[PDB]
Amino acid sequence: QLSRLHMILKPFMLRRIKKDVENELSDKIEILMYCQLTSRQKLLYQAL
Amino acid sequence: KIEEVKSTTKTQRIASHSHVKGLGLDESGLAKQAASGLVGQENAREACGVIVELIKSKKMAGRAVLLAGPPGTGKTALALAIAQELGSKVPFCPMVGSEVYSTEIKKTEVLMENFRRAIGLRIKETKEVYEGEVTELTPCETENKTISHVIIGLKTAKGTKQLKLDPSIFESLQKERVEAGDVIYIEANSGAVKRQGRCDTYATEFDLEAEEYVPLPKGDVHKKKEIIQDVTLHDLDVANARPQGGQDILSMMGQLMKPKKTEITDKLRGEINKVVNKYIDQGIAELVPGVLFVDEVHMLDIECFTYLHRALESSIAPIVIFASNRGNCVIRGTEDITSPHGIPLDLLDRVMIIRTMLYTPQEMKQIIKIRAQTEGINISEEALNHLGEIGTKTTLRYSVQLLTPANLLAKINGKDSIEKEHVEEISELFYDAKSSAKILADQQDKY
Amino acid sequence: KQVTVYRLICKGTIEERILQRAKEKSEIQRMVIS
Ligand SMILES: Nc1ncnc2c1ncn2[C@@H]1O[C@H](COP(=O)(O)OP(=O)(O)O)[C@@H](O)[C@H]1O
Repeated sequence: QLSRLHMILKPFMLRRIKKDVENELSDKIEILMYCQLTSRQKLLYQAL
Repeated sequence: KIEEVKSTTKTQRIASHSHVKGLGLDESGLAKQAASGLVGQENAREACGVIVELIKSKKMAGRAVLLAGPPGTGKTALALAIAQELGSKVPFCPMVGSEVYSTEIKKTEVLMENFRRAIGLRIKETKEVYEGEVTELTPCETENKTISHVIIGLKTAKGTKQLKLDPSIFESLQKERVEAGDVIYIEANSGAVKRQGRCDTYATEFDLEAEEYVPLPKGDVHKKKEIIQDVTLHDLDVANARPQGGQDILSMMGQLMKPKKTEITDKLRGEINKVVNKYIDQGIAELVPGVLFVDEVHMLDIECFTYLHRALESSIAPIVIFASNRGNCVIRGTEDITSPHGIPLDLLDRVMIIRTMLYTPQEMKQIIKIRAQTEGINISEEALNHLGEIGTKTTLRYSVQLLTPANLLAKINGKDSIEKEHVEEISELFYDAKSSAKILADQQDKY
Repeated sequence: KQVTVYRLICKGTIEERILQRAKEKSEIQRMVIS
């Protein structure tokens, strides 16, 4: 069914992925930054 | 792609009762074998199970218990268990019996300050307040000129108002050096003014100025709010005897002079009781009568033991917990008289005694385990079994006290956990009260 | 230029459900394109 969606879409949707154009612009560095929630946060979160 | 995690500060410090989190009772009020940090003491914990329902019932006044039993049997740990079992809102007032020997107030009255601190009170205080940037400020004159009113123009994000206020507020604004552009807060009940510095609108107006600047206040200039105050009857009693409220030259200066205690008159506690009864009648107040814990009670003076007869028979008094580690002592201040727990037989009727008792080796091992995992340390079973043996040789406190010193020795020696080779060294470095008394009796010619 | 992106999340709260649904959706959302 994915191949049916692709064969429907191919004649009327264009596609890229940036690396097919952007030979000289950066990829994102992406940071999942965790945080320790505070005392007032733990007190209200636990009460909820 | 990347992950990051952060923390930047120390923990709470560990302390001698910090493993105790409650009495470890079941729904029937029976004691679990090991729960909430405590183990053993099932009779004393079941008894304290009645007492935590005694406190929470509120009906009773001046009921008292005496925890009695040898050194290290957990008496002050059980009063700490009660303090945790009641939670934060019911006041628990810790006291040590030797705190009555003040140099500012009579021994017979330090007790009343402690009693009155143990009756808590929750008040829905409505405070009504003015706040804003001061956009205009003018006093209005009258013949002996005197000031009759002040006009203050105040501004907030929600608008502006221009208020007639009392000359005591003007005297407060002058005291606080308030000027146009200052953000201020005034509460009309206290007549009390707080300056917060010039509004952020003025933060560009000089290249170099002493001021902190604040964002313009929000909501209307005049507004009222509840503060749900927690307060105690002592905190009402003292606050009237050396008054720091109001705004006059006298109250402004009672706030500077040395804060000496004073023998609060029985009449003031009378007029305070009338005022808090009116706040309870008005539904503004809830009383929360709590606990006074006189630890080491065996050394109150006989003056104090005889005062406790009047205090424990008061219709107002909190519930009281005493503790004693003592046998048939002489009663302090008498020189002649000896009695159980060091407490007069006259007072020893007025208390439900909770007998607290010595430990089996199994309970010592189990406390030492629960204690080791509270001090944050890993200990091998052969080393913990060896501390159980040191418990049978000496005392529970010495056996507990070796744990952290053994963990320092272990991490110096490069191990992750206490091995028996560490405890067997710490036992040689640090004597206990029994083993030191042997060398100190043998060498008694030279001390 | 170089680009850096940060997400701020609280462990064990509710935002990890949002991140888990976001990961589950992002995996479904890849295969329908490439
Ligand atoms: N039943 C118990 N369960 C857990 N810890 C206890 C227990 N009994 C005593 N302790 C702990 O052992 C030590 C001695 O008890 P403590 O209350 O200080 O004795 P005392 O009544 O003589 O003042 C303290 O560290 C205390 O927290």
